[PDB]
This record gives sequence, C-alpha cells and structure tokens, in this order.
Amino acid sequence: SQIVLPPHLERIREKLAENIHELWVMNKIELGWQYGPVRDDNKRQHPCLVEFSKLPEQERNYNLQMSLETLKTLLALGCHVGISDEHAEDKVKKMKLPKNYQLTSGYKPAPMDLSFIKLTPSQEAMVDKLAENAHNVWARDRIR
Amino acid sequence: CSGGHASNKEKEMVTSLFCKLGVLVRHRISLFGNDATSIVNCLHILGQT
Amino acid sequence: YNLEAPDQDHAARAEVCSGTGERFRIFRAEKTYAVKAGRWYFEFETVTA
Ligand SMILES: Nc1ncnc2c1ncn2[C@@H]1O[C@H](COP(=O)(O)OP(=O)(O)OP(=O)(O)O)[C@@H](O)[C@H]1O
Repeated sequence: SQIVLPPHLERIREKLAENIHELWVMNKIELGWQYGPVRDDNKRQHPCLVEFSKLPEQERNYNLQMSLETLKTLLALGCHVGISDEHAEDKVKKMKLPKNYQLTSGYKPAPMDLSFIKLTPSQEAMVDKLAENAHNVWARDRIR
Repeated sequence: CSGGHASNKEKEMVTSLFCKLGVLVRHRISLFGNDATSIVNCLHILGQT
Repeated sequence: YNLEAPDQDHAARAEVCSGTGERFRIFRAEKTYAVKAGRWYFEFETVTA
C-alpha cells in the first residue's frame, strides 16, 4: 500500500495486462486448447480463451490487479526501472507466424528476443522471489 | 563474512591509481632521489593488491 | 523497461538461527574416573562439522 506507481508504469500496465492475458491464451493454445462456453477442464471448454475485449470483466479485473501487485512488489524489492528507448516500445515487428501457432489475434505475441534477451542471476532470483510472493498471496486467499 | 567488502568501484579506482602511478614512474626515474626502490615496492604491493 | 535491480545483498547467518534458548550440551565422564597420573587416550568421532 505504501508503494506508489510511476506514470510510465501506469500507462504501460493496461496493455501489459491485456498482452499477458493473450500470452496465457497462446500458452494454453499450444497446450491444446479450443474455446468453449462452460469452464470445464476435462471437457476442454473455457470462456477465457477470447481476447481482452470479450474476456469476462471479472477475470480482467483480477488480471489487472495481479499485474499491479506484481509491479508494486517489484518496486517494493528496491528494483528501480526506467525507459531505455521509445523504439523498443513502438516496434512489435516480428516474422509472420503460422495460423496453426497463432490465434485470430492480429499482432504476433513474441518480440524478437533470440539471444539479446538475458536475465542476470539477480534477475532470476528476483523472479523466484516474485514467485513465492504470489504463492503466499494465493495461500492467504485460500486461508481467508 | 560480516564486512570488509571492498567496493567494485573502489577496486576500479584502485586499478586506475595503480595504472597512473605506473605511468608516472615510467621514463622519470632519474628525477627521483633513490626512493625509486620505494616506488618499485609500492607498485609491487599494488600489483599484489 | 530496463529494470535496474539492487545489488544482491549477502546475508551471514552467524549462529543467529538456533533452536530454543539452550545453546550447547556438554557430555563428560563420571567424576570418579578422574586421572591423576599416567598417559591416556580417547577418540571423538565428528559425525557433522
Ligand atoms: N488468481 C487467479 N485469478 C484468476 N484465475 C485463476 C486464479 N487462480 C486460478 N485461476 C483459474 O482457475 C483454474 C485453475 O488452473 P490453474 O492455472 O490455477 O492451475 P491448475 O494446474 O489447474 O491447478 P490447481 O488445481 O492448483 O489450480 C484456471 O482456469 C485458472 O485460470
């Protein structure tokens, strides 16, 4: 609660959330996932496959809240962040992906992170810490 | 393990100081009045450090 | 968004983590077996360090 969010992070967060929501829809697509109304896991139908616009607003709210909580924890661990350049934000340029590996969503998910992308051991440890922090929040929810 | 952590920037500037001292001692030994041996020992221990 | 992380803060346990308030248990032979003369030997096997 004491954490305050910088304006670049507010402006980035909404499309960050919709893009990551898409990222899970593609991860389950490549896991074998075909859309349906009912929420059954065994039958393989669930309504959340759809885009953020047709995404139910209550799951959308939890997704935006968990994005906000993740970034606030990231600031709460003392890791500062800034804008490197506007070009890496503007460009989403990628070689075209097959329709089998793509959904009806137009923009291709993955950027061109082939070898340049890298996380130092401190980044990997912080990823770990975010993992048990999210797990602890979930555990408190189940305790409640 | 408690302390004694020499800073990375501190090590950087220690290496810079060693390098500039090596540049200073170079080509200028005759000016020094036999303390060139003391300067050699200083550069030596800087090398070990 | 190049996130600049703080340097990894190294923490030393330094015997802080410990059970209860009792620190060490001392094991000794009976007082009647005290040696007043002679040359004696016994072994102590260290299961852990
Ligand atoms: N915090 C959450 N916010 C939104 N949806 C969630 C949340 N936690 C779980 N879900 C949803 O509930 C379902 C449970 O799947 P989830 O991804 O959590 O793992 P799982 O492998 O099915 O295992 P588990 O039974 O442990 O949840 C999924 O449909 C998931 O989207």
